[PDB]
This record gives sequence, structure tokens and C-alpha cells, in this order.
Amino acid sequence: KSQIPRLSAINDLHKIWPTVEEHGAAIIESFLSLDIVRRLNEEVDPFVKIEPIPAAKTKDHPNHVLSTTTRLVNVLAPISKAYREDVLNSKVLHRICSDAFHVYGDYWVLMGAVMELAPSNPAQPLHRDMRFSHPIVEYLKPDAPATSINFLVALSPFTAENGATHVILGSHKWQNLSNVSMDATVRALMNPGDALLITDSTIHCGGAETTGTETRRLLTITMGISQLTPLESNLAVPRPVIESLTPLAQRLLGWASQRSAAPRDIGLLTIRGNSIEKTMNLKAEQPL
Ligand SMILES: CN1C(=O)c2ccccc2NC(=O)[C@@]12O[C@H]2c1ccccc1
Ligand SMILES: O=C(O)CCC(=O)C(=O)O
Ligand SMILES: [Fe+3]
Repeated sequence: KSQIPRLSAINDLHKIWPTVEEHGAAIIESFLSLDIVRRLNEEVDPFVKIEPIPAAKTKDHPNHVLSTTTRLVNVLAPISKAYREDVLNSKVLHRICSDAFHVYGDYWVLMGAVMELAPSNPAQPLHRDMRFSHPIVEYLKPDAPATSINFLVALSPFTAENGATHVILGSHKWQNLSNVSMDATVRALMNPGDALLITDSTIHCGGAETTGTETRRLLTITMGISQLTPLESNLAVPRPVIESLTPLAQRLLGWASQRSAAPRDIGLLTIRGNSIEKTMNLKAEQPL
């Protein structure tokens, strides 16, 4: 069984996207420092606790796919400083994304979410991402460059026993799905702050939590070309929060215009030839 390639965020930076493009998965060791992990966890903790089941009856966009033992919290910018400052500005994240998406243009956050799995959470079925949100992706030519990638960052230990993610290496290029089986998977064993990076075509699943004891938590960052609509909205984020971010983080959250890679690109989310941020006179890097 070939295992998932493991790479250093600092020392092997230029190899990360090529490794994923080839094998469909890679593990980025120390993607986030333990201190960032700590702060993020502390900041999102109470929002995770009050989050109801994915399909809650009070929701008008219930998630019917995720297990009732899963809690998912997105739109993290208003609730986490570590997320909106450190994570959205990660140099490692942006080098990988610009490596990946140069053919298309700008990229942004399709979804940044904290997912927590209760003890005895069952394994997910093997799947590709984006199929419950972007049916357009299924109509792309089989060899089109990936239009989104997913960083699954461990916020607690990933072990075989506690349900570490399964991936099928090379499955991002599969056209024929008859060999799909758990027998074809390897695991993503990870320390907190390590990240599993996959594309939108990589076949993977969350694993079964078999201890009955441990609570596994992750930060999933789906980065995608700016030509695709995010799964989440930042439209309700307070203006003072948005104006405390970097221009780059503002763009990632849909608070800036966007560009394609067409040589004579006419742009996305523009206003009569001017950007959102020029039109609104949007401040940046202003501490609250
Ligand atoms: C239901 N959905 C998610 O909610 C989700 C969660 C985090 C990040 C992305 C994301 N989008 C997905 O496409 C999908 O995970 C796919 C899935 C398929 C089968 C079982 C469980 C999940
Ligand atoms: O739980 C995991 O490790 C993977 C979660 C996942 O793949 C999803 O919800 O789409
Ligand atoms: Fe998934």
C-alpha cells in the first residue's frame, strides 16, 4: 500500500501542489502552528457546542447528508481572530492555491468550517466533494484542472482508531468507479495542525470513530476559483470586522472584486468598471 505523501510546509513548499496534482492527496506537516490551533479551538468552542444537528428543523438550508453526530460551523471570520488573521493570510495556503489555480484566475474561500465528530461517529461513504452544491463540476471535462481543493486541517489528533480520513490515492483521475472500495484506501494520520490536502475529484471519507471516547475536530478550508459561488456567505459579517482584515482576506471572503486569468479579463463582481473596494471606499487593516 503506498501511503499518503508527507511534506514539510516550510522545506517542501514548492512540492506540495505538484504532489497533490499527481497523487490526489498530500499531508502538509505543521500547516498551522500549535498556537494557532489552540486559539482557533478556543474561539470556536462555544459555537460548536450550541450548533444543532446538520438537519435541524430550525434551519431553512438543512444539511441532510452529514451524520447526526457531526457538528459543522462555517462563516468563521466573525467568531475567530485566529481564522480571519492567521489562517486567511497563510503564506503556505496562498502559495499552494496560486500554484493550483493559476490557469483560471483568482481564488477564494468556498467554505471555511470547523467540523466536530462525536464519539462513535460512523465513517462517511466514499465520496467526491462539491456534488451537493455545484453540479456544474460534474460537467467539466475529465481532465480540466481542479476548480477547488480542500485543506482538512487536524484540530485534534487523527488516528486510525478515532476515524482519521480515508483517501484513495490517484482516484482524482478515475473516470471508471468500479474499483471504489474501502480496500483501496489509506489513512491520514495527523497531529494537530497537520493538514490533508485533496482536490474536488479525490475520493475520500471520514473514518469510523471506534473508541467511543474521543472527539475528533478538524478545520476544512475549501478553496476554489473565484468563478464558482461559495457555499457560505460573509454578507452579514459586521463591517468593522471586514475592515480589520487584510485586502487579501477581504477578497477571499467576497468583500472585493475578483479577476480571471483571461489575457483581457473584464473581471468579476465589478461595478461599472470599478471594484467593490474602490466603490465602497472599503478600509483594510483597521483594528477593531
Ligand atoms: C455534504 N458535504 C458537506 O457537508 C461538506 C462538509 C465539509 C466540507 C465540504 C462538504 N461538501 C461536500 O460535498 C459534502 O461532503 C460531501 C459528503 C458526501 C457524503 C457524506 C458526507 C459528506
Ligand atoms: O471527517 C473527515 O475526516 C472528512 C470529512 C469530509 O470529508 C466531509 O464532510 O466532506
Ligand atoms: Fe468530503
